[PDB]
Amino acid sequence: MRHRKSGRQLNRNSSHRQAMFRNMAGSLVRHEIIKTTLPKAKELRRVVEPLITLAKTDSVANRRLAFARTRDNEIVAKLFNELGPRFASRAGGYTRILKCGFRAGDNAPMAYIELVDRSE
Amino acid sequence: MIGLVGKKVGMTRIFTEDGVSIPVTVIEVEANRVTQVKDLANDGYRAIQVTTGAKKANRVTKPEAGHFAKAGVEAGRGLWEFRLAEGEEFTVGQSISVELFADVKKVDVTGTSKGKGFAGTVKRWNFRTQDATHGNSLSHRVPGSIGQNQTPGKVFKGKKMAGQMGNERVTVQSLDVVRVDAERNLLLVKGAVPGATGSDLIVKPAVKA
Amino acid sequence: SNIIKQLEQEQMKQDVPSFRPGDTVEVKVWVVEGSKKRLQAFEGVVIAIRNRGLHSAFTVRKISNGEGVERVFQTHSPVVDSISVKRRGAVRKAKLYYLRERTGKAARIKERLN
Amino acid sequence: AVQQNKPTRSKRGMRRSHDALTAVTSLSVDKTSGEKHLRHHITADGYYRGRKVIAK
Amino acid sequence: MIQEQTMLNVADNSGARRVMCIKVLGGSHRRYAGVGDIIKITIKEAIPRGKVKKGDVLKAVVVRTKKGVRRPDGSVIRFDGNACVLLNNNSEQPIGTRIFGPVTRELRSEKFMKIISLAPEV
RNA sequence: AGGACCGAACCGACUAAUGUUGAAAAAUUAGCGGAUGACUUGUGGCUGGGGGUGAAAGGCCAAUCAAACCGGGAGAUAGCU
RNA sequence: ACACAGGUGGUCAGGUAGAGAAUACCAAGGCGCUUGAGAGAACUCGGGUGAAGGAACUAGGCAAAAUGGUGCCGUAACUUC
RNA sequence: AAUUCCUUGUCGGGUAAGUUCCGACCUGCACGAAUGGCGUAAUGAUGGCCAGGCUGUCUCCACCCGAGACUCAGUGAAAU
RNA sequence: CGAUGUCGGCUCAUCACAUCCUGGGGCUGAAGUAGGUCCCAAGGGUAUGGCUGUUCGCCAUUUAAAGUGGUACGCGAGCUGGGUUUAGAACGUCGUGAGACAGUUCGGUCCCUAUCUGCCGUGGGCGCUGGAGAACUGAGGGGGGCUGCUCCUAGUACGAGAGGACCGGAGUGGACGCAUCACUGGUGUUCGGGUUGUCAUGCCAAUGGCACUGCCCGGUAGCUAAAUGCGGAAGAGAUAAGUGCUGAAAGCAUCUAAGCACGAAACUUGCCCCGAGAUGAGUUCUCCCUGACCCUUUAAGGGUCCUGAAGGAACGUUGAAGACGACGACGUUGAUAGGCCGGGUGUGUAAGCGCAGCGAUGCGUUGAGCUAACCGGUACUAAUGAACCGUGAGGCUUAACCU
Repeated sequence: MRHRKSGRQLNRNSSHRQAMFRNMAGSLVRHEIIKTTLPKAKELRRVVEPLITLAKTDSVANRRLAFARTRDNEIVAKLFNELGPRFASRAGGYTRILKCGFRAGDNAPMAYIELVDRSE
Repeated sequence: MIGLVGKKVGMTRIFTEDGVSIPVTVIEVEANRVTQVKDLANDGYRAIQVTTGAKKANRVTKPEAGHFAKAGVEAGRGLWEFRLAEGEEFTVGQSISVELFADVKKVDVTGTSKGKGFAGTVKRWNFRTQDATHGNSLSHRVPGSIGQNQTPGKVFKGKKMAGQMGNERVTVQSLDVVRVDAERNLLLVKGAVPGATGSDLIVKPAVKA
Repeated sequence: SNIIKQLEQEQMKQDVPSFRPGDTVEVKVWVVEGSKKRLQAFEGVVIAIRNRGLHSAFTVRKISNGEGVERVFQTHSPVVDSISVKRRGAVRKAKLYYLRERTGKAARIKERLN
Repeated sequence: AVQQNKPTRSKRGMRRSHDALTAVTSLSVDKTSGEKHLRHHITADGYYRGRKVIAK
Repeated sequence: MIQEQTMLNVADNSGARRVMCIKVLGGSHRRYAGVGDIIKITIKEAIPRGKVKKGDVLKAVVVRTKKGVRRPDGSVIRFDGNACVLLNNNSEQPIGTRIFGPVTRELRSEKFMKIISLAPEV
């Protein structure tokens, strides 16, 4: 029963959902656009907007955070290095949500999530 | 008796040197500005309507908007109708003052209880459950049996089963007023009043204590 | 935004020191007797941190002979007179409540001078 | 398991009480794309209300 | 709480080593007793020296309890263990002479000056 | 050294739970009982129905037993439903 | 009988702690378990935590909880020694 | 007494209170000496009994959390 | 007997009254106190253990009180299986034996996938007679009702005396239920910290996976209660029981008959929660609709144009609203859900840096560092419109107004 617990639970066990969204956040900063279900897309803002705000600053020992969540050089050569100046002028606003109707012949609701500086 | 509409904002305790904490429920009262007084033809009984803040009227349908037009389209939380015995009160802007609760200490408060969603088959009746050790099938959390075999062949209306609990319209009639402020609309009453922060409350003077 | 803070002002004490667990302060009270109101002190060590201003329950362990007895004081209450820091301790935990089941070598407190 | 008798023909009508669920009226037109769209969904050109919601 | 089968030590002079609560009774479904409220107690280990013996039922009151005491100004006071005092059955007062350990103000309502007169600071 | 104690392989079932239109006409989990021995196991052979085999239960003998499985006598017989 | 909660003869086996075909995390290496997507309600199947009291419960401390390693100090009634 | 009908036999001990438990009786309507009677230790997935350790067994139940319940789209039963 | 399952254990009713308690009267071999007894009354409330399968009974004790019977001696598509009543084995019993035990014991099985009548909640619809949006009444319906000790009245009444009470007022509690988060506890994988083992990010710091949520310890936000707190009243109508006057039949007498006044924890109310399906729809307020043509005297029906209202359904940001629905807020006439900014926050002195010590490690920088759930701000991100459903003054009758 939701007495005051904010937001969503989101589907799948915590033990999978966590690993999956930490992997998919890597995929989001790698490709700068993601297609998935509407509840998953609406929850891909969660702790990722704060992570863009965190990867923007240059303050000391900031690299301690998300340190086990990003390990590949092909994104670690961009985060904490050059991603920040792309997402600093818009008072947040790092990403937009969009509904993408349903799947073909199937009633699962799809979505699209995009980073606002995507230019590659 | 007149009814003053307000809002629960939390709790404090008033403190004493006597060794009593005196928990108080904190209430903010509305400007109960008055928009109708009955009689002088029609109804046959004397009663009053207060009007309780404002809402977006951009928005608001004509059947309600023609019922507010005598005072502008504000309405807020509602009109709330109560009987007012033999008082010669005017029909608009009469603005009933909360300051009476400094002269009278006994008050009757109505509101809504805890938002629980499910009501609970046990928690509406708080009946002792069947044993959970050594077995029990699908029934560890229900208020006993709703009937018996074999002759009755029915479950009666009025049987203590299921029901509705939480988000109920509930009254408390043993309150004592610790402070009222007419300028700040601030009301303090002894003990716990049903509901949570932001919950709507209505207070009237009590008939006994 | 809520008027509980405007109701804090008329209850909240201003003559109150900064404290952490293992501090010593000597708490004074009027024993809750409504007649002759005698002042009495209580010696012990703080096992409290209050977290906020007015929500200060102020737990103390009496210790006396080296171990024993626990009390909450509610130091913003009109039944309470005063506290003034006699010595300060040192902590690496919020309220240090393990002092109810550890002693000596395992609960030295120290002063740390930092 | 038990059933007293075969259910009445009214009983499917008593379940299926709603016809088409909605007004089911015809789809929306936009001058950015040569094909109709649903209510709040995006055009084939990546637009809504004349504004570019998505690049391509 | 102090209820059926609760084991206590004795906070009185030449008492028994272990005493067990057998009943609180008197209800209206009485559950437990606070400090200073009457209970029925049995002896389980006595160390007989000319006062106490095993296999005997008497009435008692609790003077110290791990659960502590409540009442004034929302305050709570807690202690480290459970201790009892045994009462005379026809002639009033405790069977010994004294009270052990920290004591409490909740025992100040007792009908006799000896037990409310204290070297303990409470 | 070991018809000892621990314990994986293997062997076996004291309890609680699951399953008996169940995945399955015996399988599953969690604590396990044993575990160089009167041990257990891979492979083949020998023993057959009023007879086998059994530290021997109307137990086991391919879901089956106070006589199994298949066929024949057989369209058994029924002062009865 | 099944694209079956299972079974099937031979065979191998490295770090780190350890005597480890114990138990933990991993190498070499494989797999993400054959409808999917929303939801996230009391409740059920099952785990984790619990004030103060404790076997009072129950046919039955049944279950649950705790105990759990090695060496040294130390160690009774009874005994087929 | 794994035996006693009537027997909670009657009694000591164990509990506040004990049909059971522990030790007796000699009254075995009816045990009994290889259809063996008498008896003890490691020990037994052996019945009963006494205590502690630990304990949501119980007192009064609370909170937390997978998988199902709920609602979809696909495939789509049945005893009756 | 072509299936209607047993004993004990227990969560759960409801009717009867030969009434356990209170409520009321009468009598006593009732001085007072305290018991015994009768008829009159049904509202609530009506206790815990030892041995045992125990119902029970005996033993050990409470309470104002711990009453009795009926409901397939209510309660296995309710649970449990100790007891009863077979499958193994034995003691006692019975037989030569196959076998048997209203004697004992170690032991033992408890199956259920809601179709429908039943009930609870949650929506969609119908009716007030055109439609929309609602209110206030109250025909009715439910909930409650039970209680101690003590002080004062009072050592006063009774009564040589000793002993020893009303009504009435007050003090202080027990159970029972309900509501809160100021108080006080538990809990709290979305967060801070202590830590062992190992693995990993090339490497080493550092940070993090896995090992019960690896363990150990805290906790904002939330949940709840043991924590906090509150109550069934008072008044009124009729009436039994019961107290009575006046007064006949029966010159008397008589509470009843006429006449006149009283009165119960039951009844009717009150109180509290629902309430016009009260189709008996009462009464009232706000909003809206003030179109007609053709056809046959046709007042009985039909077709069709002109023209659309009040409002509703729908798409959304989604909640303190939640089973889905619904209800509620908000959709730039914008703070509804987030970010961001400014913060609240619980935790407990980071990482890098430096220095000392043979090193482990410690010390100074370091009131350090880090945060979800709470709050204001900020449009930074997001929140189409047609169409659709719904109209066009709506049956009769009398007095009247205007026409």
